[PDB]
Amino acid sequence: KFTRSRIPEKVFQASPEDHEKYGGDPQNPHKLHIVTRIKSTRRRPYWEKDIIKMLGLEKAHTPQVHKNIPSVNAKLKVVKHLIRIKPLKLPQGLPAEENMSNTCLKSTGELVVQWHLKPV
Amino acid sequence: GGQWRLQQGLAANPSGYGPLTELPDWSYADGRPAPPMKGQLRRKAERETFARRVVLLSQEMDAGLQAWQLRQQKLQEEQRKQENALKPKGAS
Amino acid sequence: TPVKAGRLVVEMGGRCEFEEVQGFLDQVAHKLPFAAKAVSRGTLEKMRKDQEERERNNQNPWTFERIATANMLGIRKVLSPYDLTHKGKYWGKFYMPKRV
Amino acid sequence: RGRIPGRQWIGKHRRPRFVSLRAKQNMIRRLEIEAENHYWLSMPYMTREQERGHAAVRRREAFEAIKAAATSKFPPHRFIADQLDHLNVTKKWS
Amino acid sequence: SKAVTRHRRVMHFQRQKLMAVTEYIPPKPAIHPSCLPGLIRLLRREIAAVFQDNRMIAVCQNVALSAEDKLLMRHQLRKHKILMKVFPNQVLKPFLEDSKYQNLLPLFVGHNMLLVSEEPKVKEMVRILRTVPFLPLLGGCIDDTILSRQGFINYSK
RNA sequence: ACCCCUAUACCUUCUGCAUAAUGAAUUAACUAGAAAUAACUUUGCAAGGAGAGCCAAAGCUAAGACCCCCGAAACCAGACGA
RNA sequence: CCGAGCCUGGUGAUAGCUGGUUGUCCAAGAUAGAAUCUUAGUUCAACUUUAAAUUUGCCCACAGAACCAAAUCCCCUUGUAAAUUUAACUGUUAGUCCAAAGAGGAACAGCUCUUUGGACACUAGGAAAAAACCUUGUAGAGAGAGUAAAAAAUUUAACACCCAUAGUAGGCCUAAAAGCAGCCACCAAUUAAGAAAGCGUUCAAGCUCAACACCCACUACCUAAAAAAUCCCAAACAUAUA
RNA sequence: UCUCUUACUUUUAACCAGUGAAAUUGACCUGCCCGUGAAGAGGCGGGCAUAACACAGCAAGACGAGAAGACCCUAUGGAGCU
RNA sequence: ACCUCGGAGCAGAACCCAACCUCCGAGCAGUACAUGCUAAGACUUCACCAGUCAAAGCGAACCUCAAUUGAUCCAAUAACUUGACCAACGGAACAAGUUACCCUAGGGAUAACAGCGCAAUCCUAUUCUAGAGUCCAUAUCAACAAUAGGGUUUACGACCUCGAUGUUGGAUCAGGACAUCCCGAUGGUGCAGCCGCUAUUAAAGGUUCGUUUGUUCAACGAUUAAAGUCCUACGUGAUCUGAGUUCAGACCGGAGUAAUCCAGGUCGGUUUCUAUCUACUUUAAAUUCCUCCCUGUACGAAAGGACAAGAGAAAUAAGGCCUACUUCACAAAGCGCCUUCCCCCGUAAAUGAUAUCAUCUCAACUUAGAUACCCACACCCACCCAAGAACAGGGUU
Ligand SMILES: C[NH+](C)c1cc(NC(=O)CNC(C)(C)C)c(O)c2c1C[C@H]1C[C@H]3[C@H]([NH+](C)C)C(O)=C(C(N)=O)C(=O)[C@@]3(O)C(O)=C1C2=O
Ligand SMILES: [Mg+2]
Ligand SMILES: [Mg+2]
Ligand SMILES: [Mg+2]
Ligand SMILES: [Mg+2]
Ligand SMILES: [Mg+2]
Ligand SMILES: [Mg+2]
Ligand SMILES: [Mg+2]
Ligand SMILES: [Mg+2]
Ligand SMILES: [Mg+2]
Ligand SMILES: [Mg+2]
Ligand SMILES: [Mg+2]
Ligand SMILES: [Mg+2]
Ligand SMILES: [Mg+2]
Ligand SMILES: [Mg+2]
Ligand SMILES: [Mg+2]
Ligand SMILES: [Mg+2]
Ligand SMILES: [Mg+2]
Ligand SMILES: [Mg+2]
Ligand SMILES: [Mg+2]
Ligand SMILES: [Mg+2]
Ligand SMILES: [Mg+2]
Ligand SMILES: [Mg+2]
Ligand SMILES: [Mg+2]
Ligand SMILES: [Mg+2]
Ligand SMILES: [Mg+2]
Ligand SMILES: [Mg+2]
Ligand SMILES: [Mg+2]
Ligand SMILES: [Mg+2]
Ligand SMILES: [Mg+2]
Ligand SMILES: [Mg+2]
Ligand SMILES: [Mg+2]
Ligand SMILES: [Mg+2]
Ligand SMILES: [Mg+2]
Ligand SMILES: [Mg+2]
Ligand SMILES: [Mg+2]
Ligand SMILES: [Mg+2]
Ligand SMILES: [Mg+2]
Ligand SMILES: [Mg+2]
Repeated sequence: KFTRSRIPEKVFQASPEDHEKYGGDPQNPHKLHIVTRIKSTRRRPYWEKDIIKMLGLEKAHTPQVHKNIPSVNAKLKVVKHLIRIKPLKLPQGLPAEENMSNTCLKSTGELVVQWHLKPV
Repeated sequence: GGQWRLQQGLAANPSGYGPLTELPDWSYADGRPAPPMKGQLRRKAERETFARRVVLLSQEMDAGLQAWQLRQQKLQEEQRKQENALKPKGAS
Repeated sequence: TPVKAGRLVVEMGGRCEFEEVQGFLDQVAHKLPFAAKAVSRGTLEKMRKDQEERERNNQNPWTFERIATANMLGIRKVLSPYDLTHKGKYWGKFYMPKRV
Repeated sequence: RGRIPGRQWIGKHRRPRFVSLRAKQNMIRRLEIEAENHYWLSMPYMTREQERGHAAVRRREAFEAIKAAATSKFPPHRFIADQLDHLNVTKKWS
Repeated sequence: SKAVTRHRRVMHFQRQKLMAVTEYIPPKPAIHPSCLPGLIRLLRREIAAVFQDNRMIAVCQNVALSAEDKLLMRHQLRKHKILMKVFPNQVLKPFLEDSKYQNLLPLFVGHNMLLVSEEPKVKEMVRILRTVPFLPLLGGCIDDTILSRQGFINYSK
């Protein structure tokens, strides 16, 4: 019968070769996930549809910020075949109140806090 | 050329967050800037909400980390408070 | 009598070598209801080390057992719960020795 | 001359379909995206004991907002201005 | 259909794609490794014997010589006290180049045989070789000097 | 205007109808959702309400708003028919 | 139109059965089951709809659920916003394929029966046409753009050359069984031949192999079909930088 | 009767003139092959064919027309008989 | 056959979970006589009804079992209580057969024919090499078993059709497949010849008349070169038949109290349609047998006895014509006459490499290996015609 799948922790242990394959330091882990739904919830079970609705990924190709905490990670572990997960990188730090209206997310996943629309 | 645009960092659709789609369409001939476009106002509002969400989650998790730190601090003070109130006697 | 794949059906020994039995043993094993083969101790060990060597030097980054156990792409919707232990080498009563 | 018995894609005898190069490449692309997901879920920030109660206040206040709305559901006011406004449908010049 | 059938069941197309992706890929060598770069000792004892003694050596070509004819030839040649040795070339040549009879070396090609004794008696060698006409007397040596068949005949007469 | 491209009439019935299942030539006209018990909404008055009778530990009074058409073979009564 | 005339009335007989049921626009909306003269129906539940009141509802951490597999139950966080109760009712309760675990049958069926999960009975693109397979859902106008799924690959069978006397018609059994009907042993001469591996003889006799020599070298890809009935079915193309 | 059918006449027939029905009919601008599909396609897919329009003939198809199947099953539907 | 209740599997681990699924049972017995009363909290057979456990308290003392069962009305009784194999077990207080004399409302939700699915059964091919064939697996046949294919049988399923898809055989006309019955070509033989057996290739052409039976079939008679196997809605009833089969009449045997019935026999029994659409309505190369000679030759001990080459004579099929015959008569016909022309591929050989031999070669290579018909074109009112339904066509000097 078809039922929910328990994914092994051996799957979710990273390896050094994976680390230089997708450069991310094990110490000082990244703080926020950029999660983007890249597949339909149709022809999928109702629990996966429910977890997509819980995570707020109803619209495809719309990035969303989630915490890098074990509970949110467990939800993403359930629904990992319909999404793309990237780390949220902050080159110029967290946005301030004076820089709230000039932000952009960009394709590389870097939340810049100054968007000028001018050439370098 | 979506993959090439992703490699250069300029989204994948050319109609996304670029100068071509985010600069004003027109302005008055005397030089007065046009009122802002509806799509650009909407997009700026969504980006504002996104950035406020980013700040809120980061500070909430930070506060959770220091709350755990001070909790553990109160834990090891209470195990380090282990002075015997009474000096042992008898067979000593 | 049920017979599963990888089970010796008959055993022979004595003061003989492989080819002598191998003739009529291939003759019988061709007539069996399933796929069968005349094997020796040496040939059975050789095929097992061959399968392990193919599994070791497989250059495909993706394997059936990795995808199935990690539930990659939601493939357990079209797989079976027995495929987690068969690892794609078995399909019904059929054994595919080319699968790694 | 060549017909599949019954319906094409159901039953004991089906029309065969074969895997093309682009179908294989599409699947391999999706496999790579999920290996990326595996890595980024493999690195967590906090632990469960550190996470235990960090958003309880915000979740509680969100639910109090929901309760406040669901309780404040109630009929609207009524207006002398609206009734005497309906008197205007016979407003003539002279 | 059941999960077990007497015929190969048609897979779900996603499972078929799964098998096609997870097929086995062998390692490819870069520059193709194919394109990349007993009896001898005992036979040395008897040849060392028959060249240290037995100073009449005669080389003949081993003509077919059907078994009754061969054995009867063996018997008159033994009645007249010579031996018929059959030693293979693959061990007899290297003994020649390291045992100084390199002038008798280029003669042991094809089927070969040795008429060998300690006594000179090339007279019935030549009469038995004239009784059987297809028998060449290829060559040999008498008293450690090389001699052709014209050698053998003027040492005879 | 055609030529190019897209495109398996409608209703009913059904698990599913382009179905080679049903009905229909077409026009005009005629031809098929009736109401109580309660509930809800809006008024009036209020420990009472209703122009007797009735109901009432906020109720009572008034209004609004909800329930189709065609079709058997038959059964009985009284006549009319050799 | 006599298995019981015809007419009128009761009569607008009755029909769990068929047919039909008339303006516009928007919204929510898909099937556990139990009883039943019941399985072509109905009532209750379940789901669904509306209106209210209230506070938790889904996802779930560790610990925990029995002796004789996939999973589930329970469940704090966390992610989210729904859930229960109260009031009032309809309708659905004749179900299809696919994946999985099974049962019946032929380890038949576009077969039948349960269970878990999809999709279909709702849109669009693809697999040729197309219900159920894959992609994708929330609605409009555009003579803009990035994509998802998405096009089947295979073509198989050459194998040596040359040579061969003989202890013996080894012994036993048999008329003979001689290497070769069946038994015991399996030594032994020549340089090198099994008391013989196939044939072949009533038995004999014969001819091939294993053996000398010979020599370049055993060259050794270890693989395998075909049929039906109107008329084959896109046209084609191995070679211009993913 | 048939082997094995032939010839003639009358009726019918076809043409001119007069009078003038019926069953049927969703709309039709109404092709062939193979495949598909509610499993037997004029209408779907791939190919092929293709100026338009009368008159006579044929009966392979339009699951052709007619009669809410004369068999079978169902109905808490009838009826006759024992 | 079953209908109610319980245990085990299916249903492996909270619960639940079906089949005319696989097994086992139940419709009580035994003890007690506080098996009294009362009452928080719960469980629940997926609803309800029904069912289940129980703290405390009063009063005493100091139930086992798995199912072991039956609602309401009503009846009995002073009361407490007690009443159905109501077993169709959520139970109507009490009612059987038969209908082909049948009727109605519906159903392709459901059977018969046909299509479709499937291939158990049926049919074929290969693989293996036991065995048979004096010896010899493989001239021929073939066990156990394996692989693959067909969709002709009997089923199985219930998907289209019950506001009709008319049915078995027969006539008429046949279209197609080849798994070939004859004719053609070839390989093997336990092939001397004649005959055979088996295999490869070949679907242009052909494949009879009768007696019994409704028969498909089957048997028999007489032939032939052969008297093929199938599919086509078991081809074909708006082209025909109606012998059979399953309407109303009747008889015999049997069954039943009877009505009536029999997957038994027998005699009789209405087969409608004026064609709207599609499609179609004149596409010249023919096969086979027999006779003679070859020839009593080849071959063979004899008995027997060819193949090629050639000549003739027919038969059928296609096309046409009336000189005679015959039906008949300005003519149409056959029973009469005339004409009728190509191959066809299985394999057998030569040279010759990969592999200095050899080798027919998915090596390069060599050999066995159509013409005919038609063809011009506003004389046209009208007449005639060997031309013709109308139209068209030919003649009118
Ligand atoms: C055609 N005939 C042989 C027939 C057959 C059957 N039965 C079948 O349907 C059988 N067909 C199978 C073989 C099952 C395919 C039949 O059932 C019938 C009939 C005949 C009819 C005659 C009817 C007749 N009318 C309608 C023309 C009539 O007026 C009378 C009468 N005597 O008054 C009838 O009897 C009649 O109505 C009738 O009963 C018939 C059939 O029932
Ligand atoms: Mg089909
Ligand atoms: Mg149906
Ligand atoms: Mg359709
Ligand atoms: Mg039609
Ligand atoms: Mg119909
Ligand atoms: Mg219709
Ligand atoms: Mg109907
Ligand atoms: Mg009645
Ligand atoms: Mg009278
Ligand atoms: Mg009515
Ligand atoms: Mg909606
Ligand atoms: Mg009932
Ligand atoms: Mg009913
Ligand atoms: Mg089904
Ligand atoms: Mg007229
Ligand atoms: Mg068709
Ligand atoms: Mg016509
Ligand atoms: Mg009807
Ligand atoms: Mg009923
Ligand atoms: Mg309950
Ligand atoms: Mg107590
Ligand atoms: Mg009952
Ligand atoms: Mg009951
Ligand atoms: Mg009768
Ligand atoms: Mg009727
Ligand atoms: Mg049938
Ligand atoms: Mg034998
Ligand atoms: Mg069914
Ligand atoms: Mg019908
Ligand atoms: Mg009809
Ligand atoms: Mg009809
Ligand atoms: Mg053939
Ligand atoms: Mg028929
Ligand atoms: Mg017809
Ligand atoms: Mg009748
Ligand atoms: Mg009569
Ligand atoms: Mg007729
Ligand atoms: Mg038509």
